[PDB]
Amino acid sequence: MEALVYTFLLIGTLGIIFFSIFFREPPRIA
Amino acid sequence: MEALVYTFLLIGTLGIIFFSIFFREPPRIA
Amino acid sequence: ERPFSDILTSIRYWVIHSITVPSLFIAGWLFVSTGLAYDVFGSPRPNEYFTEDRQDAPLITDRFNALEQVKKLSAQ
Amino acid sequence: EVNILGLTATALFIIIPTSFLLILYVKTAASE
Amino acid sequence: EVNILGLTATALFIIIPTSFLLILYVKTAASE
Amino acid sequence: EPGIVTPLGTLLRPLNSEAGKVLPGWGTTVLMAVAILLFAVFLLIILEIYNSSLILDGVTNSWESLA
Amino acid sequence: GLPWYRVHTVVINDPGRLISVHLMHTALVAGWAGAMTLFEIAVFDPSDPVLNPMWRQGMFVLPFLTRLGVTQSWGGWTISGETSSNPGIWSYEGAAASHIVLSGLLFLASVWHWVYWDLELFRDPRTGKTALDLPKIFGIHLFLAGLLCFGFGAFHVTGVFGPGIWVSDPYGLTGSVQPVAPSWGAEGFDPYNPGGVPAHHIAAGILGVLAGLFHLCVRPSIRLYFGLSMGSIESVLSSSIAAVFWAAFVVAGTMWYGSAATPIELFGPTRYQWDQGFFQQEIQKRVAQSTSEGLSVSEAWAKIPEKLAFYDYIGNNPAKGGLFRTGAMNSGDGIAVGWLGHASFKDQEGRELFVRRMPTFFETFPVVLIDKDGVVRADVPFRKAESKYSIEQVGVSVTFYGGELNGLTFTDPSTVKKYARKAQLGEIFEFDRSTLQSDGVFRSSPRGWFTFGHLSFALLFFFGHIWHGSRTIFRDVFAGIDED
Amino acid sequence: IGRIPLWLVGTVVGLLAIGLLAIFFYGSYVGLGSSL
Amino acid sequence: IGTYQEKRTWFDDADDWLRQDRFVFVGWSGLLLLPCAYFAVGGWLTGCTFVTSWYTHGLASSYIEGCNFLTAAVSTPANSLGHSLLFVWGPEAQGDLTRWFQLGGLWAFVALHGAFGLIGFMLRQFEIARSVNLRPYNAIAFSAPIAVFVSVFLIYPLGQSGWFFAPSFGVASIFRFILFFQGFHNWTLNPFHMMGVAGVLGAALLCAIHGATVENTLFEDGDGANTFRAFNPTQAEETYSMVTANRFWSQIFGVAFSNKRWLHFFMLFVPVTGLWMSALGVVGLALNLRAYDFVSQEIRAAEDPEFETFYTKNILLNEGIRAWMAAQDQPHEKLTLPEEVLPRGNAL
Amino acid sequence: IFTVRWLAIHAIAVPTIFFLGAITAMQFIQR
Amino acid sequence: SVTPSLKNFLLSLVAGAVVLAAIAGAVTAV
Amino acid sequence: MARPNPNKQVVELNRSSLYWGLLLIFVLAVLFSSYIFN
Amino acid sequence: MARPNPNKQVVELNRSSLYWGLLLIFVLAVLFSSYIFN
Amino acid sequence: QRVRTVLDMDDPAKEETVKELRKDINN
Ligand code: CLA
Ligand code: CLA
Ligand code: CLA
Ligand code: CLA
Ligand SMILES: C=Cc1c(C)c2cc3nc(c4c5[nH]c(cc6nc(cc1[nH]2)C(C)=C6CC)c(C)c5C(=O)[C@@H]4C(=O)OC)[C@@H](CCC(=O)OC/C=C(\C)CCC[C@H](C)CCC[C@H](C)CCCC(C)C)[C@@H]3C
Ligand SMILES: CC(C)=CCC/C(C)=C/CC/C(C)=C/CC/C(C)=C/CC/C(C)=C/CC/C(C)=C/CC/C(C)=C/CC/C(C)=C/CC/C(C)=C/CC1=CC(=O)C(C)=C(C)C1=O
Ligand SMILES: CCCCCCCCCCCCCCCC(=O)OC[C@H](COP(=O)(O)OC[C@@H](O)CO)OC(=O)CCCCCCCCCCCCCCC
Ligand SMILES: CC1=C(/C=C/C(C)=C/C=C/C(C)=C/C=C/C=C(C)/C=C/C=C(C)/C=C/C2=C(C)CCCC2(C)C)C(C)(C)CCC1
Ligand SMILES: CC1=C(/C=C/C(C)=C\C=C/C(C)=C/C=C/C=C(C)/C=C/C=C(C)/C=C/C2=C(C)CCCC2(C)C)C(C)(C)CCC1
Ligand SMILES: [Fe+2]
Ligand code: NA
Repeated sequence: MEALVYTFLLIGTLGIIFFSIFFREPPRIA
Repeated sequence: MEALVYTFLLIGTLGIIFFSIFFREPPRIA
Repeated sequence: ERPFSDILTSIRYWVIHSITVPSLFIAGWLFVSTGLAYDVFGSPRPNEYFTEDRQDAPLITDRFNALEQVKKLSAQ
Repeated sequence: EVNILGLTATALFIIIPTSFLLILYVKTAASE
Repeated sequence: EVNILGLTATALFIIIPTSFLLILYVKTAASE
Repeated sequence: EPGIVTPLGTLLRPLNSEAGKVLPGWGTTVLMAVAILLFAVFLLIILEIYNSSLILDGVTNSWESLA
Repeated sequence: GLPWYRVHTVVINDPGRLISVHLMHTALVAGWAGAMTLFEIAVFDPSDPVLNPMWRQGMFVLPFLTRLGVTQSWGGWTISGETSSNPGIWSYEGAAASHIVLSGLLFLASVWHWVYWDLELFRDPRTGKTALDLPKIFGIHLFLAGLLCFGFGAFHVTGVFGPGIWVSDPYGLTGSVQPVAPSWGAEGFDPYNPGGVPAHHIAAGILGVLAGLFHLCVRPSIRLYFGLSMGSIESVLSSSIAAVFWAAFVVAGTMWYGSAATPIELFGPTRYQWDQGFFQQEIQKRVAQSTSEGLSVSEAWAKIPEKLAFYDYIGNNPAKGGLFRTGAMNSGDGIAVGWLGHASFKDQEGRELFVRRMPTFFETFPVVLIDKDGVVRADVPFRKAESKYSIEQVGVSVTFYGGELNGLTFTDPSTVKKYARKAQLGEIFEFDRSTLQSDGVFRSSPRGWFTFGHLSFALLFFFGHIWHGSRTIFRDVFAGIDED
Repeated sequence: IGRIPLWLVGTVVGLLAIGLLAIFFYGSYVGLGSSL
Repeated sequence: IGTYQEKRTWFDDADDWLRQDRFVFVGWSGLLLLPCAYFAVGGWLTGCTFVTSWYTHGLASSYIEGCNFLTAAVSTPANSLGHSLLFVWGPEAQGDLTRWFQLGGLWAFVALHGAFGLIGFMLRQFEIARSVNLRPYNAIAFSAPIAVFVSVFLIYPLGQSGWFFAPSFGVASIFRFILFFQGFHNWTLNPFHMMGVAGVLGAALLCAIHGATVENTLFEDGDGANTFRAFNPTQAEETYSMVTANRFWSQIFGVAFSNKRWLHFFMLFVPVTGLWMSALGVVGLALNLRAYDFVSQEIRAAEDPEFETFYTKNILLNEGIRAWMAAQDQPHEKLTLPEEVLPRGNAL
Repeated sequence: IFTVRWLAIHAIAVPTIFFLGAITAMQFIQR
Repeated sequence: SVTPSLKNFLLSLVAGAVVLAAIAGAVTAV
Repeated sequence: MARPNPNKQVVELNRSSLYWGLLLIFVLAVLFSSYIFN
Repeated sequence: MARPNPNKQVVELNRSSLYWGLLLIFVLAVLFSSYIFN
Repeated sequence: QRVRTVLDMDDPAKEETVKELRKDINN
């Protein structure tokens, strides 16, 4: 496949940034 | 390669049985 | 308890088996010798393997009319 | 069709470092 | 000219279960 | 120890609120066995039709069946 | 600790995590369906629907997509060779993308159910412990299954709302997806009757709805509850595995023997179609009917379609490939590009000979050309020292009456032997072995691969059912007896 | 009970079995299946 | 059922009668095991004695025609019958017994009754293990012979043209089936069959080693020269020296068992796994999906007239098996082949 | 008696004796 | 109509029921 | 029944099981590589 | 200095570093896959 | 058309043909 790999990589990056925004470690020391 | 893979697999099996013979866990409870 | 070490030693077992086992043996012998085994199980006699029309190994070559075909190519 | 060399390279470059990082994170979170 | 599909199959069938078993053995021996 | 009380769970709670409830005696096991026997007879019917051991007037059991 | 073969026993007494791992498996299966469909679309060649169909290209999930209605893709083509209308959202790639989106949603739901496992819905109201009312769950699931079966049989396959299913010629020439009228008679139990599938799904859906209502309303007896261990999830696991491998044996049998739900145009021909001379008999009957109405036998053969002659070819035999002869059927012996014609052989004095076709069991077969009566009249010899039947001295010439070879009479015995060797394989076809760098040995059909995989899975799941039935009947001794 | 010895019964049964096996082996050289 | 009233029905009385210790156990499984096994063994001993094979295979397979125990067999039906169940009441026999014989109906009788007898026998193992409160590892082990029987006598002929290609119940018949798999299937080259061979050979290996080791580390437990009287089931001590056995096999073989559980589970595991892999291989062969060839070797031999191996010799032998066997082996296939077209070497 | 042991050993013994007599009779059948 | 194969199949069902009844009688005896 | 999961277990794999798994994997590769390469 | 190694240390990877590593790997794959497939 | 001939046409190529197997009693 060609477009499927690109779509998979893009949605993987979007899922990573979504998890980083919402399911992050709570901030400590300031 | 063709014969290299076979040689690698055979010597890997031989290394596994050598480790099983010599560097095994010591036999506990009988 | 009859552990089979007393039934076989007793003669009561053998007075009713001195005629029963030979009777069964003779029954099998006459079952073979009268041709009843051939008649019941369909095996051909040594003279009934090849008929006049065919001199080779028979083939069933039919499923839904197999009874009729085996009646045609068996011993009459 | 199908560029199986590019597929294998992309799949390995995704799988190996992601699995390595996930294993490190799991063993770090298991033992605080 | 190299049967690289068979090479990939053999290499993955060697690497993945060996790494899985080695990781299990390491995490078992680390915490007795 | 209150668990996790959730709205969909308390909606679907009655359907999981009688676990372990049984009937005394043998219940409807006779009707169950009758249904199982009828199922076995029907399965034998379709098995012998598909095996061509049960010829029917309208069934041909061949690709010409979809002619 | 836990052994590696017991790591999934942690979710036995955990309905929330059991739902989570079910959602994980469901997501993996749906994602595989989408990815496999997109791989087959990427490697599919829709240029020649007649002579290079999907089963010649190793297509596995495309026949199952086609069988229930999707025929055209987003690329503007259709597998039937017809002009593509609007595909809507439900094309091949559309169904694949829907499966991928569903897989992602199931993945998210699995993560949620893994994190939130202590739901009060899984708790017993009077004891406070965690329990599942398995008879009621079974009643609800049977009601849903009956509703789905009735809907699929009354709306989809009958075409009152859905598209229908794939129906075709008995010889696989003309076929398409269309509505099917249900057959309520004994013909509905005809396996090759397409009308028996809607009648099934309607009747079985109605019966499943009734049985689900019965299980919803009626509790089991105490004796049967203790006999089958209805409070144990291991017992329902064993029973479900039993029913599942029963169904796997059934689908493997129907795939291998052919049925209305297993079209030839989608899954390839049948080994019994090759053995029983189905396409050969139809081709010869067509030629005889044409030549009996005052037609020359060079143009009576030209009336024979390209697809039927391709069906009458041992290279399309599903029981002809190998276990490790991997890949598409085209990758074995080339992509078929044309029908050379029907090779007709004559002797020196003049009488028609017929090449004895290769049976299914044989990897190789001696090339013999026998008479109409059934006497060997020529062959390609092995010894060639005491030959009394060799073509070089018998004088067998081939004529051909088809597409590329219509009047080319070859009397050259070297070419006659080659054409006889091609004729024992069925109809002689021209192949391209350079596009895919083809092998030479015959490959297997998707029909054969499906049957092999599912029969192996069925035996494995028979063992799994036996093991789980052992584990649930013998639960106490698998736990312990405590010196008693 | 114990009127005739169990070892004598076993010996007689063994003699009959050996005779049956011997006549079975002899019948492979004569009659049907003798290849003559 | 949880100290309930449990009013007695007919099921309790029949249950108490069936699960009762007798000379032979019957149980509920005896409603299937005993008649099915008795009819299967009786049908085999009747077909090997009286039922001919002249009509179906064109041969003699009974004691009444001149066949030995190693020679007579219950032959399969003709390929023309296909996968017909061949009931005595079926459309082929049509209620005739003497012609339900000599048509291959007895083979289907023995096969179906043997399959249901195997089902009843594993059910009997389950029931006896439940009665004595023991784990059903005997049933788990017996799952592999049943898998072999199903895949060989049912799945393989169901995938082939018909019951004719199933193994006929006999000795020379099974040897025919074996040589047929050699010539037509190349069953030795199949990795699943190799796994099955390894399983059976390692199982016999484990049996011999375990018996010899246990019988050679027996302790005294007595004063006589015969150690067999030394064994007493009343004492709770082990009858053999596991420590001595472990040290002996550690210094002889390099590795040795240290757990009786693991040793006996391995003895359980090896033949069951081997027979299950062989069953999967026969399932593969049911659809002619074969490990027949090595494509690189065939291409190299085709383009190289002096390259040959034992594999090429095996393929050359398989071709001879097929060509010289099919004519007199498959009478429905009607091979009137001349002997000048068959593959024949020099002189021989 | 006529118990389960009796029925089992007789169902094994009677046809074996009958068949052994049959086979001994067939040893003297010649073409 | 009623095919002879169907009539034989129904007779076989009756015979199987008779066989099961005979087995039940034999196990209720003894 | 609380915030932690009481069903949580760990996996134990000793050196004998590691050797058996490695031997099985490598022997299966040895047996099947001749057929995969073909 | 004894039977155990005094230089024994463990590797620590928190969730922020896991997110950064996964993001770097996936962004590098996004950037370079167009050139690897070519 | 000619049911007698087509049987003798394709049976030398393949003897397991359906029409050869069925109604073989009359032959
Ligand atoms: C039961 C399910 C099933 C079935 C019937 C098929 C059937 C088919 N697949 Mg498919 N596939 C499946 C599942 C299935 N697949 C899954 C789950 C995946 C995802 C991994 C794929 C991915 C896939 C791809 C990428 C391709 C196919 C292709 C094909 C077709 C070619 C024949 C073939 O499979 O090669 C041969 C099959 C075998 C050799 C089976 C192996 C037999 C046993 C299991 C081997 C044992 C392994 C051993 C223990 C490990 C050691 C080996 C090691 C040394 C490497 C065929 C019709 C090809 C195709 O035609 O393109 C459309 C293709 O390229 N499939
Ligand atoms: C909105 C739900 C939905 C829809 C509309 C579809 C639609 C489709 N799927 Mg699918 N799928 C889904 C969900 C869905 N799926 C989910 C959730 C999964 C994960 C488990 C899958 C996994 C999946 C796979 C692996 C595949 C598909 C495939 C397909 C396509 C062909 C289906 C087919 O012909 O096979 C036929 C379907 C069946 C034979 C199911 C029969 C059900 C059995 C017989 C039930 C018997 C037991 C039952 C309980 C008895 C009830 C008793 C009775 C009295 C009531 C089709 C477009 C195929 C495809 O081509 O890929 C795209 C394919 O290979 N899907
Ligand atoms: C849907 C069917 C199903 C389900 C839900 C289960 C569930 C379970 N089984 Mg079971 N089993 C099944 C079918 C099933 N089995 C079948 C078909 C067989 C015959 C092969 C077995 C034979 C079996 C045995 C012998 C044992 C279990 C055991 C178990 C329990 C824990 C094992 C585990 O998962 O640890 C983890 C499992 C693994 C890590 C497997 C290793 C990877 C395998 C070898 C290859 C990878 C497979 C591949 C990725 C996908 C294949 C799936 C697809 C092709 C179908 C668990 C509750 C164990 C038990 O009884 O618990 C005490 C046990 O010892 N099963
Ligand atoms: C009791 C043990 C038992 C079992 C499990 C079997 C099993 C089998 N036999 Mg066998 N048989 C048995 C005893 C048994 N037999 C005995 C004692 C004899 C000597 C008479 C025979 C003689 C025999 C022959 C000659 C043949 C078989 C055959 C078969 C096979 C197929 C039978 C079939 O398809 O019909 C199906 C049977 C049933 C569906 C059972 C009927 C159950 C009915 C539906 C119960 C309904 C009763 C109902 C409650 C009545 C009340 C209603 C009313 C009040 C209105 C099968 C596996 C055939 C074979 O081997 O194939 C080659 C065959 O040729 N058997
Ligand atoms: C050729 C090999 C072979 C034979 C003959 C055989 C025979 C037997 N195995 C048994 C048991 C077992 N077999 C086991 C593991 C194995 N068994 C193996 C291989 C064999 N096992 C292997 C390789 C394994 C390792 C996996 C286990 C674990 C058990 C048992 O628990 C059991 C036992 O106690 O051992 C002593 C006995 C109980 C059978 C019975 O009463 O079934 C009842 C059903 C019957 C009698 C009907 C079936 C009839 C058959 C299937 C079809 C008809 C065949 C004709 C009657 C005879 C044809 C003979 C010709 C082919 C020569 C029986 C003597
Ligand atoms: C150049 C080179 C290297 C050339 C080599 C070329 C070549 C031909 C390579 C060989 C290829 C090769 C590996 C082939 C094998 C491939 C093959 C067929 C694989 C099968 C794989 C497989 C999984 C099969 C499934 C069936 C199965 C599970 C079989 C396993 C067989 C097996 C492991 C058997 C056990 C072996 C064995 C030695 C038993 C141990 C016995 C033992 C030491 C007991 C001792 C003992 C006994 C006691 O009683 C007590 C009390 C104690 C205390 C005690 O200790
Ligand atoms: C001069 C000396 C001659 C001997 C040298 C040759 C011996 C080779 C050693 C045997 C292999 C070691 C097995 C590792 C596996 C291993 O050692 O596991 C360890 C295991 C010991 O088990 P335990 O008693 O510790 O089990 C309890 C455990 O569960 C708890 O710790 O050994 C055994 O299972 C018993 C012996 C089986 C050995 C089976 C032989 C397998 C044959 C291997 C063939 C390889 C392929 C051919 C080569 C290409
Ligand atoms: C999250 C999300 C998403 C999604 C994503 C994705 C993309 C997913 C996926 C997925 C996928 C894409 C999947 C797939 C898969 C695959 C699989 C799951 C497979 C497999 C395997 C197997 C099972 C195998 C088996 C075997 C072997 C081992 C070898 C060969 C042979 C056999 C078959 C035996 C989105 C963004 C949309 C949105 C929402 C969210
Ligand atoms: C067929 C059939 C049937 C069935 C039947 C039955 C079930 C019966 C039987 C039977 C039987 C069951 C018979 C038998 C036989 C046997 C025999 C013939 C034997 C023998 C021989 C010999 C030679 C031996 C030797 C020896 C040994 C090895 C051991 C010890 C020692 C001695 C030396 C003694 C019926 C009618 C239902 C119907 C259907 C079909
Ligand atoms: Fe022991
Ligand atoms: Na020679």
